[PDB]
Amino acid sequence: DSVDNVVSAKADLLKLIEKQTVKGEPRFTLEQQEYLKAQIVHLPNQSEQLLQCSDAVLNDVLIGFNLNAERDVQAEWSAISGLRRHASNPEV
Amino acid sequence: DSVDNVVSAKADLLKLIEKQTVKGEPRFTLEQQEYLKAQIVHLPNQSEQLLQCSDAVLNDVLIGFNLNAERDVQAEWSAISGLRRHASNPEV
DNA sequence: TTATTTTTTTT
DNA sequence: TTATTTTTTTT
Repeated sequence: DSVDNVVSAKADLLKLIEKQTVKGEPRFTLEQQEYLKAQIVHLPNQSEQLLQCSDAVLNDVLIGFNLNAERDVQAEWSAISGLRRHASNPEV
Repeated sequence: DSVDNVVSAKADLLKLIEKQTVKGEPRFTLEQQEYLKAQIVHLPNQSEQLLQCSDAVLNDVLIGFNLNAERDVQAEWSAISGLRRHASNPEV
């Protein structure tokens, strides 16, 4: 039901992949551990999903789909790209 | 056409009401000057009109029309009442 | 051929 | 009679 537990449980799973040991030796090699962690995905609500994406990624997406060109996207994304930097205020 | 000139012209009119002199004496008494300035009004766009209103005034309005009671108003007005304090960022 | 930067307000 | 504080996501 709760986001706080979805994220907590996901982190515990990654931790378990890190530190699970059998006969006293760590169960997975590093390439293996990166493999399993690759398979897990987490799906927040849309707004938080956006705010997770770094500016480089989203700019890359805008370029790749040439959506960098049209005005409404650029104005909107500029405003959002800004507020991040002062999201420390809960009101922001 | 331009807001910068509407506000500039209004301020010049108030200044003229202040300092217009006839035969070397100031044309209007203080109660007169407050009278004329009472008659002038200025009508910005809606958003700036809101941001001019002090929190006390808008809270008084919300109370007088009991709109203080309903949730959407309070959430929205709280958010706006906040951002003002950090409107120094143009992005905000 | 001609050859840019622009304002305002509301939904 | 019974007697509150609550989460999440999208439009």
